[PDB]
Amino acid sequence: HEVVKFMDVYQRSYCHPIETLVDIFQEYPDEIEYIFKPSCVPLMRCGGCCNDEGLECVPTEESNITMQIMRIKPHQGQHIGEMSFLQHNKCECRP
Amino acid sequence: EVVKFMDVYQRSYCHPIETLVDIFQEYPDEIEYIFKPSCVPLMRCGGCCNDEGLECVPTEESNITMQIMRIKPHQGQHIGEMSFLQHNKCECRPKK
Amino acid sequence: VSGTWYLKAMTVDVGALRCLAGSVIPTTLTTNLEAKVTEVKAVLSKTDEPGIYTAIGGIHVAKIGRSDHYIFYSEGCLSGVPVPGVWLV
Amino acid sequence: EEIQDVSGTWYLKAMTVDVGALRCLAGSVIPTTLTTLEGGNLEAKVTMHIKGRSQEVKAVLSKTDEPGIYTAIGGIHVAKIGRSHVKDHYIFYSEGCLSGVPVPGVWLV
Ligand SMILES: CCC/C=C/C[C@H]1C[C@H]1CCCCCCCCCC(=O)O
Ligand SMILES: CCC/C=C/C[C@H]1C[C@H]1CCCCCCCCCC(=O)O
Repeated sequence: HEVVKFMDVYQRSYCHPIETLVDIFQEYPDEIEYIFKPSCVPLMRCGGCCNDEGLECVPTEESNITMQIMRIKPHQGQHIGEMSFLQHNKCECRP
Repeated sequence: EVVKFMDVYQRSYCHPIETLVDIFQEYPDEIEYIFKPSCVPLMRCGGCCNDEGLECVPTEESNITMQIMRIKPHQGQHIGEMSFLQHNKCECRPKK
Repeated sequence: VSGTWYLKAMTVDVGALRCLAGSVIPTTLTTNLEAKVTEVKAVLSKTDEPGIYTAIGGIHVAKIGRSDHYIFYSEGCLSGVPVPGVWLV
Repeated sequence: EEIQDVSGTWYLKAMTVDVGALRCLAGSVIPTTLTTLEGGNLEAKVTMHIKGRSQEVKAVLSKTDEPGIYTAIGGIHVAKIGRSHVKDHYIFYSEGCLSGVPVPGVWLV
């Protein structure tokens, strides 16, 4: 359409879980000596806006998801292993 | 159930993804306004190039126009159409 | 409650207002439609009220949140320049 | 126009580097050359860097497994990185990479 109308913009931006591509080191910050492939993963996380400085968008339901990641210890060995990550399923704007 | 390696890799590789961006980041000289909503969904390059020497950046951009409530200090408010930049295509290229 | 509603009556001073909008969780929503939000009451219909809220225009209402949170704006908000209004939060 | 049907499962028939202790062969590559051989086998040349400076390795891959010298490596799974637009950028890994523990391997960059 020519323009995204106001209520559609509001609905699409308002606090909800959204696919976010997150660096594996952000979730496993002490595993910085490994190289991972891929180096980031797609995780549903609360995002968007609550449009009121009195409120933050925060999770109310979370789940864990396991993904196969190539974990490389350089000059040592490598393998695809399972890594667990936290996702968000439901969010709300809270004080 | 477990996400298989090739699926994770294909899903995470550098490409344009809907990203929620604060309008004040796009319109930093308009930080005296209040906008509702305060953030908008824009397709932006995201994900990984799986090589610390490469970065995921846009190769093609476009404009999208969105109705936003614009609350002007001491002058009232209205819905106004605001244009925003989107990424249509991305590449993995050298950092620096 | 989504759709266009036209204002029949509300417990508010329109004054110079042309742009009515906000984001609200109503206390009540009975039957026309009365809405109660703290307190403010308002009644609305799918039908018009000649020459009384006419500057404010129809009220467009949509539900927000993924499965009683509504956002709304008045037709009078649809101006190329800022107009007198309020944002009800 | 390019060689089609490279994505899928393939088995190593021959390779020009010693893959000794190796169990996990993987990488993300634009092949230097890819050739369809008479019979539907594929030959790949990839230009990499063994134990120092940079060399080109050839492999011949088949849709049929030969119970042979590459058994520890396992079947090679190949997929086009579809978000690398169109063309000839592939990701692959071998079955021997599926292990609870690190195993000897290479990642081609
Ligand atoms: C389902 C939700 C429908 C909501 C309808 C509420 C609309 C009827 C509007 C509510 C009116 C409140 C106006 C506040 C009073 C204006 C004066 C404020 C000021 O400028 O001083
Ligand atoms: C189009 C398919 C892309 C390639 C798929 C597999 C072909 C690359 C052949 C398979 C593995 C590549 C050779 C591995 C190099 C081993 C290096 C070991 C060493 O020199 O120490």
